[PDB]
Amino acid sequence: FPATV
Amino acid sequence: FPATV
Amino acid sequence: GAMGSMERASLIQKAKLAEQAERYEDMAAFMKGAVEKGEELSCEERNLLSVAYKNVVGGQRAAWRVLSSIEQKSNEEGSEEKGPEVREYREKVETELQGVCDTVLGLLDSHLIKEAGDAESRVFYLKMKGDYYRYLAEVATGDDKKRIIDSARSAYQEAMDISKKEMPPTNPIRLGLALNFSVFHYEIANSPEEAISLAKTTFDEAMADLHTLSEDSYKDSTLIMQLLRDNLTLWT
Amino acid sequence: GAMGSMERASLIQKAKLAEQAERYEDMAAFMKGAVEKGEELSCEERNLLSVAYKNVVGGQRAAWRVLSSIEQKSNEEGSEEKGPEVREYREKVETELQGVCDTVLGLLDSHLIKEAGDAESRVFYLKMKGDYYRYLAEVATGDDKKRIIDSARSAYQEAMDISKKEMPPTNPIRLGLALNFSVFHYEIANSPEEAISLAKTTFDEAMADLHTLSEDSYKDSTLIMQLLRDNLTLWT
Ligand SMILES: [Ca+2]
Ligand SMILES: [Ca+2]
Ligand SMILES: [Ca+2]
Ligand SMILES: [Ca+2]
Ligand SMILES: [Ca+2]
Ligand SMILES: [Ca+2]
Ligand SMILES: [Cl-]
Ligand SMILES: [Cl-]
Repeated sequence: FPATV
Repeated sequence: FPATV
Repeated sequence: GAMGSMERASLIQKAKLAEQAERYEDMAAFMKGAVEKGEELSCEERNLLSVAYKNVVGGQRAAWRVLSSIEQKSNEEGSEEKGPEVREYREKVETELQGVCDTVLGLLDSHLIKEAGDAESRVFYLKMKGDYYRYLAEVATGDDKKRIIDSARSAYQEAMDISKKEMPPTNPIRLGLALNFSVFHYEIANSPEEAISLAKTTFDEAMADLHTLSEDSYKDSTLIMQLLRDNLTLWT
Repeated sequence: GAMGSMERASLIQKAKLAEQAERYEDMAAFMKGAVEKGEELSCEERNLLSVAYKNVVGGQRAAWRVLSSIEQKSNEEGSEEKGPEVREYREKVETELQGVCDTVLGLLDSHLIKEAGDAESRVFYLKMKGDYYRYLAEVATGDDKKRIIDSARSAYQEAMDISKKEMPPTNPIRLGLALNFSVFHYEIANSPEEAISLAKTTFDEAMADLHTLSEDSYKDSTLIMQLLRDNLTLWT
């Protein structure tokens, strides 16, 4: 999964 | 802490 | 509200303790209570709110994905019938997840967004609105899926418009908004080219402004820039 | 009971799904529902019950320790007064922990222990009784602390007596009982020499019986033997 903040 | 199961 | 009798300052203090103890459900309940006092949140308090709910919903999302994968395998050809239990339990987790998202969206709508006049706060809250609609979109399959996706898009877009007008290209909130909206494009909106273009443009415009920053600000901005680069590497 | 309308087999199936999803609170609730159906548990089902509650109470114990350490530091000389919040929140976590322990002890008393006639099941349940009294002892400070400690001791002792008569010295349940009772001696009963003697004797008697075992049984027994050795290394 891609990075989120 | 010591090991327990 | 359950926390109606506790002082605002005590709720904030206990949220910080809950964080230290990795008690994120408690942390979220304390921060919900703090929001419901009706006063605006500080910068630190916004972070606490975010951290609490991110951890709660993050655990739910991970569980949902595990269960969804099991359910998908059960519906493959030659898979033995095991009854309604997988679907039922996936549905249970899904409903709990949706409830958390609805709680967060409710706090934003009553009344965090409307009282937020400074760019940093308004962008922070609109980003969160986009994020929690995004989480709802991840599990949506019915006749409201398109509307949920559009609700996420609309919140992110309003946040983007404010951020570009009012914040420097290295601002951490602006960067994190772009990171997440880029992920929305890739994972939710079936727009990988838009995702890639946004991440690249964001990265490059931040790079060009780093020279203005102190050591401490530089650290913050470059951390998020590396997340943009990580996603770009994943996608290209 | 909340799970009264769900089939026993469905509760077991969902406990296994909850385990895969790392949803241990759900797992515990499913297994409580299964126990409350009134039938004896299988070997596999005993493991599920154990795993669920061990993970739930383990998280509570970790949180309690964090909060207790903060509280201890607040009561040091020259530490600034921060009000009742640390104590209150430690008390909240403590009460929740005690509630989980009381739930487990209640399942054992109604009616798992009394219906358990085979050595493996009876020892398993009495070990669990000792464990959950031990967790209550960890947080006890009042006029019942001695009685809680003695309740743990008594359960462990009955389990030990059965295990020595009825099970080989390599049996995993027997080994795990000895491991935990040894920890009780060291950490709860202020008897480190008894702790060390028990761990050593257990280890040595298991070593001498390994030659009787298949590869698979050998793996199980040697894993727990290594935990005994680890504790011995910590204590000597
Ligand atoms: Ca007040
Ligand atoms: Ca649903
Ligand atoms: Ca292209
Ligand atoms: Ca039935
Ligand atoms: Ca107490
Ligand atoms: Ca000695
Ligand atoms: Cl369910
Ligand atoms: Cl509290």
